[PDB]
Amino acid sequence: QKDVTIKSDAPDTLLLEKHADYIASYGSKDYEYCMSEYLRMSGVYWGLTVMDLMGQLHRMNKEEILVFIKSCQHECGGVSASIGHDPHLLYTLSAVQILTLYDSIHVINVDKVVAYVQSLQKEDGSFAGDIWGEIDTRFSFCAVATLALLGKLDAINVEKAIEFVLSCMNFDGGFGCRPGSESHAGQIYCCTGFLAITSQLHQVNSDLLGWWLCERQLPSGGLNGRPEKLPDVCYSWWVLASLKIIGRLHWIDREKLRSFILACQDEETGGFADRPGDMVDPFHTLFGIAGLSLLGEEQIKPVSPVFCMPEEVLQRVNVQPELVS
Amino acid sequence: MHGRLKVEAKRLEREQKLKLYQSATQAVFQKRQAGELDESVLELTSQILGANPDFATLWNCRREVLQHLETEKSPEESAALVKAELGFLESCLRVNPKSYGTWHHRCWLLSRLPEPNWARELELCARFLEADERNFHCWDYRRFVAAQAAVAPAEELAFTDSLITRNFSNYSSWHYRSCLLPQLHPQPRLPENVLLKELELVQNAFFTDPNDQSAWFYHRWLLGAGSGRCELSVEKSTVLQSELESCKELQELEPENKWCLLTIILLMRALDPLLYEKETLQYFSTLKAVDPMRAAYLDDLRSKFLLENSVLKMEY
Ligand SMILES: C/C=C(/C)CC/C=C(\C)CC/C=C(\C)CCC=C(C)C
Ligand SMILES: [Ca+2]
Ligand SMILES: [Zn+2]
Repeated sequence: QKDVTIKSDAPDTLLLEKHADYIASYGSKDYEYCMSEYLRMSGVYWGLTVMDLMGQLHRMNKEEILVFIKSCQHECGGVSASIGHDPHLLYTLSAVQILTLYDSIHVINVDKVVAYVQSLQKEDGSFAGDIWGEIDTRFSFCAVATLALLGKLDAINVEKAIEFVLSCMNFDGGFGCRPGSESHAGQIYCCTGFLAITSQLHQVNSDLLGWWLCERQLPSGGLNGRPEKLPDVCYSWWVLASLKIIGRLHWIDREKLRSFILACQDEETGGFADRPGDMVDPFHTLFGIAGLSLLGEEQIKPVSPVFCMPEEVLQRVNVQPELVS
Repeated sequence: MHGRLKVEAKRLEREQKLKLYQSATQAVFQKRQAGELDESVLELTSQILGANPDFATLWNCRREVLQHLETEKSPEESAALVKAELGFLESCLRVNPKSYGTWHHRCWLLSRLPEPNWARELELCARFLEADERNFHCWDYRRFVAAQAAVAPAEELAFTDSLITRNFSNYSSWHYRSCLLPQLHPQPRLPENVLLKELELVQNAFFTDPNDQSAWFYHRWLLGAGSGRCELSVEKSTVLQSELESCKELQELEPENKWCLLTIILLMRALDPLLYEKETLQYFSTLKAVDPMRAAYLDDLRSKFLLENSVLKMEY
């Protein structure tokens, strides 16, 4: 019932040139940019990945990013979002993803990254995001995704990690943040991504979860993150990637979703917004373009549904987890 | 960022907010590198975390300060700081009740105290859930508080009932019931008497509001949570057949209601796959016309059920 109505003058064409220009110029000054410094490393990851999916990575500042990443690794091995900020699993993952895109993993101390991740695992198998102990399946995914990309999954207690994640599975086939938490598409992506990396997709009820996920698609064509909420273009990533991992991507109406995603583009400034008529940002630009790649858009490089990075990059590092289909 | 509508002095105001935020942030980090873990840090971060609670590092600075002051203040002074922190947290939650950082700081704070007032934290939960019954941060905090205070499943079950009946937006409360019910019983699947009580409660719901998707999702679970066809008791068989006829009546009242149609198909499966094969196939066609976006899913489900049926015929 809650849904957007798409306007008939909404963009129906893919504006790659505009999106590459938008991202290439992003952070050239600035209120939102300054207020969001707490996520800068992930912000850099979103921009670089989307530019690489569009074949435009060369227009970004490699040498400058490598120096920034090195300066963000703390003595404990963890990486912070920006200089002076505190280390966290989220930004550790984003940094390792960036270094993987640039084939420059040697830039940071890998042994110490591994030690940091290892240290955040709890007795029940969960992961805290940092030393202050917040537990979230988001962090389980960050820990194994980081380690997989480094070739070091054997460094953690994998069976306990699996047990914790499966304890977060709900009556509807989905997953939440922690045991007892309500299902949400974002957590579902993290947990199905976790289970792909650790080779446990046979423990997912793909038909039940797949149904719950395809019921995210509203009459507008756009996807929400859970029942009775508004569509948001970043669910084109969270929901579709999960469906792809569990082999049920065809349970979505591809053409209606594609039209919704294209309608979220700003024809003037470039970039994508969460919904038509809202303000654009790099986060929704990545996830809109990544969502289109998953739907088979020819102008965009194929994207790994697990790691949200071009598949050609993961082929290069030989880490491509088997999906259900 | 989400929900920012696109449309000088507006531009100017935030130009001045920035330089204050920037100087306050500057100041915090300078103090931190200088090892000045004191009250001025709490004053400075309070100014920033109010508008920007997702600045995680500043919550970490508050925690470092509180830890440090606790060693070198008196017990009464420490107590006073804790109550001040609770006030601050509550004012932050009023402005932004959906920040990971704020909720976690509250948990961190409460987990340190002897003795916390958990009854009061449960009341805070009920207030925030009155404002937004789908706030998963708040439901997570309530589950944390309930465990800390060892509130029993039965009490939490009673809370969910009032929530489901007083209004809709019930997905979060049905979800909670699905975790509470198995605890009340539990086992190393629900006992039939429990199951029958839940079915009665859920069918109330989706007849009261047939657009309520949460009740239909929960009902699909209940249908699978029983002892199985066919050790169907006389009472369960009668209840399911009764639900079948009520869904057909609802189909008449609401002919574009897809949930009622899918549920009919599922009930027929739960009752007797082969006896209802003809009707099941008719309902699949009607459903696909009504919910064309789910046609691929529905074809796959129908294919699964057709295989099940072939397996059933061959066991003859
Ligand atoms: C609450 C609304 C939205 C749109 C956020 C939903 C998504 C969540 C909570 C998942 C976040 C995922 C991570 C931090 C894992 C890293 C993500 C990628 C590698 C794409
Ligand atoms: Ca370049
Ligand atoms: Zn979004």
